[PDB]
Amino acid sequence: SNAQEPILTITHQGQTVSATYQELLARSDLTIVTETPWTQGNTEFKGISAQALLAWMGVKQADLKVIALNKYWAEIPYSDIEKYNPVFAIQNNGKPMQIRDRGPIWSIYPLSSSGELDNEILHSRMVWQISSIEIITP
Ligand SMILES: Nc1nc2ncc([C@H](O)[C@H](O)CO)nc2c(=O)[nH]1
Repeated sequence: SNAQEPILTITHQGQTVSATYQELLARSDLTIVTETPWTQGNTEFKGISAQALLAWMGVKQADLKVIALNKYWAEIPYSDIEKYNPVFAIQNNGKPMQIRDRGPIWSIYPLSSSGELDNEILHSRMVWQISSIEIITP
């Protein structure tokens, strides 16, 4: 693959848009440094924040339905977007993520800085190998 191949589809109001790594990196507004239940120590995760992705799509309040390559899925509620602003990470310590290393996109919450490292609800919303995001409006 390469930085210009599509890796994500976003659906909003019955319309689908595709995005490449190159595109997502150009819109990457947030780095989260955090521990996770599946990694050692602190990791730096850079990508497009949930708030930034909604702004791009022309929405302020919405939930996100996130689906992974392996079919796992989880909905990120607006309340989490407001309170935690999780990042759709495309880099792990500054480099792209191979599918075999939870890539190409992984939703990451600021567990360390929010004191939520043991919060299983937030863990369940940290979806690796993301392939699609659907914006769910009220
Ligand atoms: N793609 C993908 N992402 C995941 N993210 C988090 C967790 C955690 O185990 C959750 O706590 C499970 O609900 N599981 C998964 C998973 O299986 N698949």
